[PDB]
Amino acid sequence: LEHFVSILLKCFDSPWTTRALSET
Amino acid sequence: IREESSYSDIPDVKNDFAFMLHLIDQYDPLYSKRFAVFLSEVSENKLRQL
Amino acid sequence: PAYRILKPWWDVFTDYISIVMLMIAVFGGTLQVTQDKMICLPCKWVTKDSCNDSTGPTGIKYDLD
Amino acid sequence: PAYRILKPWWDVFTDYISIVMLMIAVFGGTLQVTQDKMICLPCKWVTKDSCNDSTGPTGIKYDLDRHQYNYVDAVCYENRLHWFAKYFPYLVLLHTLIFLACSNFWFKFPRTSSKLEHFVSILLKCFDSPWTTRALSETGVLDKKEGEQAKALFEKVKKFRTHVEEGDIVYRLYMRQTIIKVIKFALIICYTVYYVHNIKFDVDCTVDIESLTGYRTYRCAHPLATLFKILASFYISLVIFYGLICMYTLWWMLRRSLKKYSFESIREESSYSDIPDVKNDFAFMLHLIDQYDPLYSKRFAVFLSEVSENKLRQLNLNNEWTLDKLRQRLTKNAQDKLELHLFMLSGIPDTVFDLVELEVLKLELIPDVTIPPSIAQLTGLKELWLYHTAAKIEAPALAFLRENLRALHIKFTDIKEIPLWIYSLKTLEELHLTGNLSAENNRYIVIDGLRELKRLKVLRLKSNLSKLPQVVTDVGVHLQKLSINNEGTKLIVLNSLKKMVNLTELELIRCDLERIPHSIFSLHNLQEIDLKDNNLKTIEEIISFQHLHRLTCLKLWYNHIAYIPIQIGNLTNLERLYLNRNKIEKIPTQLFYCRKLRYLDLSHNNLTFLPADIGLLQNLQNLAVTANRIEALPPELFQCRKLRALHLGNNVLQSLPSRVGELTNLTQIELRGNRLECLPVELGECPLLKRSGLVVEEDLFSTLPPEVKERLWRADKE
Amino acid sequence: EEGDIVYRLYMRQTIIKVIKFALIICYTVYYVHNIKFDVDCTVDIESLTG
Repeated sequence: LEHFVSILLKCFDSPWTTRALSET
Repeated sequence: IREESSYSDIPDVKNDFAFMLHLIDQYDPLYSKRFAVFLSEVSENKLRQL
Repeated sequence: PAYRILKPWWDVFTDYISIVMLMIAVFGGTLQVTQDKMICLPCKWVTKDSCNDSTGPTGIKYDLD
Repeated sequence: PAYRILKPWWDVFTDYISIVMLMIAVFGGTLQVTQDKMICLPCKWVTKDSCNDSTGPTGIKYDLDRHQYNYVDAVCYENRLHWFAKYFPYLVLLHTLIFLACSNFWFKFPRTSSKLEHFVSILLKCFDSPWTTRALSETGVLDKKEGEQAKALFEKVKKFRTHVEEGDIVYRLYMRQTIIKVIKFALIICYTVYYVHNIKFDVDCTVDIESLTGYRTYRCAHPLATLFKILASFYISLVIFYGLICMYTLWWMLRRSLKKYSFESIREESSYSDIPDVKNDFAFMLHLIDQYDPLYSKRFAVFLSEVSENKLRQLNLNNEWTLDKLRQRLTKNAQDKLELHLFMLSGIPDTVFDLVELEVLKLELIPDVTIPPSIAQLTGLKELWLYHTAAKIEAPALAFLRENLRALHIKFTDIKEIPLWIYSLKTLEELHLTGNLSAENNRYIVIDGLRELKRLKVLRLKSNLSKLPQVVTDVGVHLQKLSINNEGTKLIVLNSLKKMVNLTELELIRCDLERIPHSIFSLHNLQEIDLKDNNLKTIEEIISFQHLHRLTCLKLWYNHIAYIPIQIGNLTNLERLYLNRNKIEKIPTQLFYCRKLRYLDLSHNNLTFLPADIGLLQNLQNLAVTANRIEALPPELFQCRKLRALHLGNNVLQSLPSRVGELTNLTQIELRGNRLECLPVELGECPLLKRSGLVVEEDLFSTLPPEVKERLWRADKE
Repeated sequence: EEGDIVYRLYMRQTIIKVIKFALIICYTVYYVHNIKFDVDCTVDIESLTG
């Protein structure tokens, strides 16, 4: 669980995501 | 999400990693959406190109 | 801290209900401990292991310590 | 963490009042627990189930044991004493708990908690941004990092707005919460006030146990009644105060109608009008933050405006393009002029204007442009091209351009893309307009102001014009070249063209004229004429061109001309004659009185042979007769000693004469597209020819001597 | 520059403290002497004790 949530928060906090979502 | 955002090449999830996603969905779907991007191989290909 | 995300709403309600239950538990417990009384008296006339229930009035004397 | 900002003042009062209520609740509870006494005695003489109330005095003797008093105490306490006096503090405690639950529910409920924490996180990281205080301060040069921070922040705000706009869950729950608090208030006031008077110090109780004691009635006393009475009064007072606060909150919320945030005050004050109003579930938050502190609303509002975003785009654009990168992107064009071509950007980078060598600027499909003063740095600017780009400008840059510009090109859809200031210019030498110059019932209003452009030497118009404008012929005092490409729309000339005495070159292109007008003969300075696409079949009128002594170039391609009139021999000053792509059947010999001709193009006509009189062009240098069916060349062709190029490819030549050896200055020759088997060796006799210049099929080329090919190899690299 | 709220509240606060001070001094000193060790009380219950 702690490993999972660590992955999840660092994915949400990642900078590439907002670009990847903005491209649509 | 794969129909909406047009990242079709993500398989369905198997046991013990789906359940976690259901829970996070019950809390907030947004984290599921933000997490779903990395599963796609198109993401890896595009980042390689970039 | 971070495990807030895991808990769904129903787990939260269960938690607070458990707190309330524990509260009343502790209260009843200490209340029992601090006074633990029962008050008994005898019954002079008996009918089938029960009370017959049969110049001003006067108090009754049982002659007990 | 920092949810203090969310809570309004009334919420604060509710919180602390709840703490006080809980305090008195706990106190009354522990007091009840730690002593729980009532003191009973019997009553000897009874009258109507009550006491008759009828040598020193003496004490009364009841003959009871100490424990029996406790028994009767418990009995009269259980039965006849009233329940409210027993269970007051417990009830109060319960009520306080359920108040607090209603208070903190919408924080602890996750579906809304996520939206709230996400919202406040965005708000605090927006408030802490530096560009916000700059943008508000405005009412230079910036870091690459913070620019990207701001851009990412904008898009975050946008997706967040899109995400919150639909929900409308928080408002509903807060509504339900307030309503619950109010109805519960009313209920507790009701029964509390109804039952409070029942508390009493003294109580008479008749319990009906004779066997155990032998007494009927009892009189009893309850010491704590007074204290609970005052606590209850104090309690209901606090509760009243609480409920009045809640009622005020309710009235405010239902009156104000918060689903739409009006927002008008800041946009009127700070003059940022292009912000829409807000819809449900994102307006409510702003109302709350307004109740806390109006400043955060203003600090947050800036990102909603698109003007702020456009300005930020301009700033990143000025930040990004470095000078060294632009220098390598520049181009030196065909006229040895340094040019830059840009298209489809958000504006003009300010770094452009430090490229001091620039001479031509081109702007294509860029919206809302304003020319900055730094354009005064481009001391060598000569041309500006504005393709579908309206441009504002202020006086300093305007004056610089008035004094330092030679040409202006405009491509436009309609008047809105025409800068009004162009007619206040004074040094312009060329104007080029692409688009319809007219509007309904307003013909040529767009160009009425041309009269102020007193130095224009060339005007070209491609505007689908029905007539020649009066203003053109009015400006014809100094104009030297006028060119109209009408794309087959019929042009009306009507006697105005005769004023243009200074005209030296005229092109009336694709005007469906069908006959050369006679006004042209008064234009005694004409040097060149082009009559593209006028369906010309006979050109006899050229006889009166004999008075145009500098006429050197006549361009009559793609017409239906059947023959060349004989009077061409009187045009002795001709240097260029193009009659290609026509229906010409023969060549008059009189053409060869034009002994100063250099260029003659008769390709794509119906010529079978070349007359011997071609030997008379003593000044001929280049010649194309391409794509006719000429079988062989006359010998007299080689009397033209000055030939340098002969384009004869894609004909049906069967042999190439040896006398090609005599063409000393030949560097380019077409023989391709023939059914030749070999080539004549005498092609090697041409000194200035190179392998790249001998334009022929490779298999035919191979037939030449190896020595020639070696000399061609030497010739190339030398 | 426009507000002038803090001064008003601090003013009202001080005034409330002072008037409340005066009131408590008043009734406290007026009633303090009434506390005593010994008391005589006539309650009028003959029936219960005589």
